[PDB]
Amino acid sequence: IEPVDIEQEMQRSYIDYAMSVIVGRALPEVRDGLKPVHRRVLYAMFDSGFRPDRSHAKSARSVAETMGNYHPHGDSSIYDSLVRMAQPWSLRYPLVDGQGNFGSPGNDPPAAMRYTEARLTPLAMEMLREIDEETVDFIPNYDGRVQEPTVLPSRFPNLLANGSGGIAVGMATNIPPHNLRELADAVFWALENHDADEEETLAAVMGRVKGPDFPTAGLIVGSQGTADAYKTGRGSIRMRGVVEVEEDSRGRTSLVITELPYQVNHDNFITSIAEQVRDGKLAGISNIEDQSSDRVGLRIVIEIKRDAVAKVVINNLYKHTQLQTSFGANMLAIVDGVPRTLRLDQLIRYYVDHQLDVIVRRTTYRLRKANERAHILRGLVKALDALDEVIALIRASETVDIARAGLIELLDIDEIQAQAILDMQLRRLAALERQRIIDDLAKIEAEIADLEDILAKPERQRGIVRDELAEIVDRHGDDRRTRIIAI
Amino acid sequence: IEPVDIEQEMQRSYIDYAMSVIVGRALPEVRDGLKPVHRRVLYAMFDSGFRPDRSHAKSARSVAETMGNYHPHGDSSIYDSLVRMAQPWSLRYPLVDGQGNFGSPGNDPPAAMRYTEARLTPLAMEMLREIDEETVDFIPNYDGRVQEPTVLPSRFPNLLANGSGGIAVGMATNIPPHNLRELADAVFWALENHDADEEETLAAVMGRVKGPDFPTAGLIVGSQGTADAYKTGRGSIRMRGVVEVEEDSRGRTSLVITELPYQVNHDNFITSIAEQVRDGKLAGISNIEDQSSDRVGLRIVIEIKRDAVAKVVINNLYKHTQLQTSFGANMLAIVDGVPRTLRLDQLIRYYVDHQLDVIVRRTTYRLRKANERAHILRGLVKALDALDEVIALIRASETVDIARAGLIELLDIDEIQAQAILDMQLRRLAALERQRIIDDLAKIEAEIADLEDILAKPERQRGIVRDELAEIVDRHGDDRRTRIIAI
Amino acid sequence: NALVRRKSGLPGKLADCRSTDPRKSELYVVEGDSAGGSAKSGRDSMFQAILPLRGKIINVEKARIDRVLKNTEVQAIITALGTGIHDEFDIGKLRYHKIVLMADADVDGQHISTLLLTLLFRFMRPLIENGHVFLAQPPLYKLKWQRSDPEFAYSDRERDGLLEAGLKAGKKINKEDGIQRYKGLGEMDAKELWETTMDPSVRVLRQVTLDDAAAADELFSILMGEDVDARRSFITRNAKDVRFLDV
Amino acid sequence: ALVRRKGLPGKLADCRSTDPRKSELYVVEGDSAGGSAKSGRDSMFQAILPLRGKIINVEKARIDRVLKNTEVQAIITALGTGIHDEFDIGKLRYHKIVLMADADVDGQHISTLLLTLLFRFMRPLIENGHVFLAQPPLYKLKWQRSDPEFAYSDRERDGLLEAGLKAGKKINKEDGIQRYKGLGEMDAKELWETTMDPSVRVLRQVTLDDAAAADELFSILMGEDVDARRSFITRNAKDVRFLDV
DNA sequence: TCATGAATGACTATGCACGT
DNA sequence: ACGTGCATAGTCATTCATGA
Ligand SMILES: Cc1c(N2C[C@@H]3CCCN[C@@H]3C2)c(F)cc2c(=O)c(C(=O)O)cn(C3CC3)c12
Ligand SMILES: Cc1c(N2C[C@@H]3CCCN[C@@H]3C2)c(F)cc2c(=O)c(C(=O)O)cn(C3CC3)c12
Ligand SMILES: [Mg+2]
Ligand SMILES: [Mg+2]
Ligand SMILES: [Mg+2]
Ligand SMILES: [Mg+2]
Repeated sequence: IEPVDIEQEMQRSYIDYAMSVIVGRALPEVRDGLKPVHRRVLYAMFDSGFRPDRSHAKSARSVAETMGNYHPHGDSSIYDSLVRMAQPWSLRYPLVDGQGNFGSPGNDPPAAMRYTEARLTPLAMEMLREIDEETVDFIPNYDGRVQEPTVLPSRFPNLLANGSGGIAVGMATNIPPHNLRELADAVFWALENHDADEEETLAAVMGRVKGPDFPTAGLIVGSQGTADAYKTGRGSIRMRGVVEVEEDSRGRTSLVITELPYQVNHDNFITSIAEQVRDGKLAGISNIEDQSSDRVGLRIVIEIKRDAVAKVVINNLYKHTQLQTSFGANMLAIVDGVPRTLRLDQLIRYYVDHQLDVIVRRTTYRLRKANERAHILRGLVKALDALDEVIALIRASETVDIARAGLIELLDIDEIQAQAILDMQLRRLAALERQRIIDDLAKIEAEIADLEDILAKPERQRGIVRDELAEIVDRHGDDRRTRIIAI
Repeated sequence: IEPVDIEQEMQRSYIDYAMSVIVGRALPEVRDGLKPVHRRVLYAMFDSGFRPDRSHAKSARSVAETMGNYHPHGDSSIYDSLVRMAQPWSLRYPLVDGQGNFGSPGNDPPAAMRYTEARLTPLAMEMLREIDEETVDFIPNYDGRVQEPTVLPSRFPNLLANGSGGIAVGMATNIPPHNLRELADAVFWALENHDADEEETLAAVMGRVKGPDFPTAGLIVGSQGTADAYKTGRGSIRMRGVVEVEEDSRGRTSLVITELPYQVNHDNFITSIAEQVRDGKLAGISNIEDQSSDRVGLRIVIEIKRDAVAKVVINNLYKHTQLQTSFGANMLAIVDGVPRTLRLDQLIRYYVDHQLDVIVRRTTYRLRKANERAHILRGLVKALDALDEVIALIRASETVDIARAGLIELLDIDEIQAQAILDMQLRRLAALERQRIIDDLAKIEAEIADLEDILAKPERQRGIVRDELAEIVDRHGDDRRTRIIAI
Repeated sequence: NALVRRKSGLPGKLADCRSTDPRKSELYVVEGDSAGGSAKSGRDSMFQAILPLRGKIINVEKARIDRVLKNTEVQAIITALGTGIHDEFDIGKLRYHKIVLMADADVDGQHISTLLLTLLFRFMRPLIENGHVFLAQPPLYKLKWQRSDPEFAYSDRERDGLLEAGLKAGKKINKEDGIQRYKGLGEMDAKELWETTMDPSVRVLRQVTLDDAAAADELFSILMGEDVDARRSFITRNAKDVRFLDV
Repeated sequence: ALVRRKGLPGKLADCRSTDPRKSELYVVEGDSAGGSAKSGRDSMFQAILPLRGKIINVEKARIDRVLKNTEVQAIITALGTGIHDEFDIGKLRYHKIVLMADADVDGQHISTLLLTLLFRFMRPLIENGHVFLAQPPLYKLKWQRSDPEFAYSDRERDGLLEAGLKAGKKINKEDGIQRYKGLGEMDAKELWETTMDPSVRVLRQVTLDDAAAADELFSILMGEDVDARRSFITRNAKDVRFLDV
C-alpha cells in the first residue's frame, strides 16, 4: 500500500478538475464560440447526415451518436444541450432545427427525447462548412476509435452572434448574443483595415456593433454598460421589456407587457408580480391576467387601480421585478487553450484570424487534390494520344502487372497513372468522353492556377472571407430585435 | 359535431387494442419465437453492424436505432427488452452480448443505458443468417421510410430454445426454454420422417425433447406436467433448486442452496425465508447467511438447530418457499397472424416448415442472381470474340449512347449486357483477365444447375436444413443444465 | 352559475382556463406530459383547460373503489370536473360543459379512451347522458407543400385525397421532408395541436352518446370486468367483424 | 464488535463480518458502479455505500444544510462515528474506508469533496490512516489466447502491450484494448480483479502531515473565496505535473 | 436564496392474465 | 397479493460563480 499526503492529493485532483472544466466544459472556444458538447453534438449530427436536405431524425439518434463516439457522458444532459440549441428564445441564431415540443420561455419543459426529432439548421451548416477539406485540426476521440474536430470552421462569428454563458471553476463567462449583420460589418472592416492597431480597431468595431441583440427582443437602456463590456470585457447592460398602456372605454387603465428581457422566465415573472401584490409591495395593481397564446405571443395584462398612475406602477415594476433587469457581461473565452477576458476588437480579430486560417487550409487541400487529379489526367491524355498502342499492350500480358509495367515504358508513366489507365472504363473511349478528359485537364490546370494565386496573395484570401461571409449574411441575416434607447 | 355511441366506441377501440397486443406486442411468432420489440432490436443492431466481429457499440446506439427506424415507442422500455436478451439467467441462449453491468438474478438492477455496451451474439447471427437474400418477407416500417423484416430466418428453433412469457389481452403465453441439442434431434427426426402423422411425430419428438432446460439449472420433479404441456399445450412443471447438506466441526448441520428454479429472485427468496422464520413458520432453522459471490455463484447457507432433521427443514422449504415452485406452461404462439395453443409436434413442424421456406427462398434468390450474372457474362464473352470490332465501334461513336445502340446491333445483345461492356475496364482486356470471364461463366453455369437441382428436389432442401442446423448445434450447442428426476 | 379558476384547491397538473362560466369552459383530458405541455401552450387559455394524464388509467371495473380513489390520476379527474361520484353526483357543480378526451391515434390511446370512458360511465354517468363528453380526433399526417400552406389529414384516405388534389392543382411536395406522419400527440408542437384538435373552428370532435344503458352496462362489464373468459370469447367472436360495424 | 444490517442507510450494502478491524467500507461513485461492486465484493469483509451525485461542499454549505443532505447522512451513519466534538473513533464500524471514484476529472472532484467532509467532520479517520483511495483500471488488454491484463496508466498499457507482443501473444485490432471511462462501465468480475480483491487492488492511504497547512489548502480550494481559489489555480496549475518529480 | 448551463439516474403507478 | 414483459417520464440534490 502506497502512502499519499492529503495536500498532494487535494491540490492535484482539484486543479485537474478546474482546468478541464475551464478549458473543456463550461467555457467557449473563441474561434467558433462552442463548448465541447455543442461541437460534438453538431458534428455527430453532421456526420450522421442529419442535415436540412433530409427529414428530421429522431433526436435520440443524435444523442446516441454524440454519446457513443465523441461525448463520454450521460444521455440526459446531452439531450438538454441539444434541445437548448433549438430554442429560438435561447439562441439568437439556433443551430438545431427542432421538430416537436422543445418547451417554452416559461416553466413548460421540453418533451422527452422519445417525442422529438432534430436536424442541423442552415446556419449550423455554415459552422461545419468544408470541415472535410482539412480546414480544422482533428484529434482522436475519447477511446481512439474515431477522429473528432478540435474546432469548427465557423463561417460566421458564432461566439458573438449566439453569445455564451458558463460557470467554471474560479471563473465564469457571460457573453451576450449580437445581430449578425452588425457583426459582419465589424468583420468587413477588420478585413479591409487588417493593419489597423487595437485602438482604431476597437473604435471602428464598437461603432458597427451597436450592442447586444437578444432573441427575446426587449430594450437596452443606456450605452455605458455596453461600452464597458467592449472596452473592458466586463459590463452591466440594463435590459427592459416592452410595456404598452391601454385605456378601456370608461374603464380602468392596464399595462400590457409584450416583451421581456433576456433569460427571464415568463411564469416566474408573473408569479413574482402576483406574490408581491399579496403581502402588498406593488399597490396600484388591481388585477393580473396572462392573455398570452401561441398566436399573439407574450401578453401579460396588468390592470391598475383608478387612483394609480401608470408610470408610477411601471417604475415600481422596473424596481421590484425583472421587467427591468441587468445582463452581467463578462467576455470570457478560451484562446489557444487559455481562458482570457477579451475586448470586442480582440474577439473580432481572433475570429477573422480563424477564418483566414480556414480559407488558406482549404485552398492548400484543394490544391493538393487538384494536382493529384491533374497528375492522373496527364496520364489519361498520354493514353488517348497513343490509344491504339495502349490496348495491344494490355492484351499480351499474362497479368495486369505486366500490362502495367509496359504502360510505364510506353508512355513514361508513374505507377498511379498507369493504374488509373488500367481502371479506365470502355465508357470513356467514346469521342465526347475522350474530349471530356482533355477539357477536364484544361479545367483543373486553370483551377490550379487560381488556387496558386490565392495562396500567394493575402488580398484574395481576405476577399474570400468577405465575399463568402457576405453571401451567408445576405441569406441568413435578420433584422435587429432588441431596441437600443438612451437614458 | 359528429355523434358516436359509447358501445360502438368501446367495442371498436378495445378490440383494436386487444388484437394488436395479441398479434403485435405480447406474444411470440411461432417461426422465430420473437415479439416485435425483440425482432426490431436485433435487426437494428444487425443493420447497424453491431456484430460479434466488431467491438461492442454503446447500447444507447442500439436503442436509438431501434426507436428511430422500427419501434415507435420509448427508449426506456426498449433498453429493458435489450437488457433481458443479454442476461444469462433470463435467456437460455442469449441473443445480445452485453458488456458492463446488466444486473443480477437478485434485486440488483442493470446499469443505465449510458454505462453499458452491447452487440449481437453468434447465435443471434444465426437468427439473422442470410436475411438479405429475400429469405423472409419485408414490410415498410411505421412511417414507410425504410423496410423491416416480418420474421427472422431463425436458423435454430429459438422459440423452444429460449422460450417466451407474455401477458396479452384475453390470453397469455408461457413457453419454457429447452436444450438446443435435444431440439435439434427433434428437428432431425422431423426432417427424416417428413410424412409422419401428428400422432407418430408427437411420440418421436417427446422422446427426444426430454423436457424444458432452464438457464438457472435446478431440478424438474415428475414427468406428467411436462407430458401435459407437450400433448395439451398446458401443464404444470414442478421445479426445485439444489440443496446440499453440510456438517460442521462442532457437529452442527447446515443446508447449502446453490441453485434455484427458473425466474426466482435470489434476494426475494432469502427475504421470504427470513420473514418466515421471525414470525416463526420455519422452525429448526438457526441462521440464514448469504455466502454468495461472483466466484462461487449462488450459495445460501441455512444453519439448522441440533434438534432438527435436514430433510424435514428441506421439505418445509419446498412447501413454504419458492425453493420448490411450478412453471405454469401454456404453449401459446402466433401462427400466421393468429394466436394458437400448440402441441410440441406442431411447434417443431411449424419451425421446420419455416426453415424449408427459408432455404427454398434463399435458393430462388441465389438462382435469380446467378442468372443475372450469367446473362451479363454471356454478353462480355460475345464482346471478347469480336473485341477488335467492339472497341473500334465505341471509339467511332460520338457519344456513349451512339456506342451503346451500336453494340446491341453489332453483337445482338441486350441493353443491360451492352451496358456492362461499356462499364468494362481496360484491366479486363488482359489475356488472363479475358480468361477469367470465360471461366467465371463456366463457374456460374455449374452453380445455376446446382441451384435448379436443389429447387427440384425436396430431399436436398431438407438435407440442407439438417446439415446447416447440425453445424450450428455442433458449434453453439451446450450441455443440459436442468436435471430431470422422478417422483 | 360560475366557479373560481386556480390562479397562483385543485390538481397541480391542471392548467385551468380563465373563464368562470362552465357553459363556455372546456376541459381537455390529454394523454401524456408532452402532449399536455403542448396543449397548455396552443390552447385558448380563456375557455380551454388542460389536464394531462400520465400512464394507463386504473380500471375502475376491476379495482375496488377504495384503491381507485387513492389513484392520483383518478383524483385529478374527479377533482377537476368538480362533480362528485355515484350517489353524490351533482351536475350543477360541473366546472366544464365540454370534457374532451384527447389520446394518441395509436392503439394505446384507444385503450386509454376505454379506461376513461369506463371511469365516466361508472362514476359520473350523467356527463355522458347529457353530452358533456367528447373525443378529439388527432391528425395522422401533415402535408408540407413547397409553396402552399400545409394540410393536415385524419386518415390514410384523406391523405391520398389531399395529395392527389394538390398535385392535380399544380402544387408540389419534397419527397424527403414530405408528409410528416404523427405517431402521437407528444410529437406535435403547440401550433399543430391548436390547428387540428383545439381550435373550435377546425377541430374534429365526436360526442359520446348513450342509447341503451343496460346494453352498455353489459359491454363494459364484459370488456373491462374481471371475467377473462367472457372477454376472450367476446374478442374472438367480434374482432372478425370490427371493420364492418359502419358499412 | 458491531452489528451489521440483515438503523443504517438504505443504500448501504453492509458486510457480514462483525469485526470493524477486519471490515472495509467502499464508498463508491454512482449507483451502477456501486451495484457492480455489491456483486463482485467479498461480502464477508467488504461493505458498499454508493454515493449519488456531487457531494455537498461542507466548506461552503451551512452546517444545518449539510446535515439534511441524504448522502452525507449516509456516510456519517454508516461510519458509526459522530462528527466534530462528538467524534468517537471507538464506534468506527469499518477500519478501512476506501473511496472509489472514476478515473475521470469528476471522480477526482468527488474525491476532494469527500476528503473535505472527512477532514472537517471526522479528521481522526485520516490521522489514523483509516481512509484509502482505490485506483481504478484505465485499460483492459484482451489477448487472443492468453488471460486478459489490466492497466492503470497509459505507460503501463504501452509496457504490457510491448511485453506481450514480444512474448509472442496477439490482440484483436477491433476488440483490442478496452478503455474504461468510469466504474459504471465495469462488471462485478472486473471490479473485483482490479479494485476490491485485496491481493491485487491498488489502494493509496491518505496521510496527514501538516494539519495547519492542510487546513489552509482546504479553505482555499473548497472555500467561498473565489479570488483566492482563482489565483491559486493560475499560480499552481502550471506546475501540477511536477509535484512528484 | 435564485436564475443561469453542462456535469454527476433511481423511484414512482397503472393494464393485462395467471398461479401460489 | 406477487412475479412476469411490453406498453403508457417528471421529480429529486448537489458543484460552481455572480448578482440581485
Ligand atoms: C408515468 C410513469 C410512472 N409513474 C409516475 C407517475 C406517478 C404518478 C401518476 N402515475 C405515473 C405513473 C412510472 F412509475 C414508471 C414509468 C416508466 O417506467 C416509464 C418507462 O418508460 O419505462 C414511463 N412512464 C411514463 C410514460 C408514462 C412511467
Ligand atoms: C442522482 C441525480 C439526482 N439525485 C441526486 C440527489 C442525491 C441522491 C437522492 N436523489 C437526489 C436527486 C437528481 F436530482 C438529478 C439527476 C440528474 O438530473 C441527472 C441527469 O443525467 O441529468 C443524473 N443524476 C444522476 C447521475 C447522478 C441525477
Ligand atoms: Mg438532469
Ligand atoms: Mg419503466
Ligand atoms: Mg402513443
Ligand atoms: Mg465518470
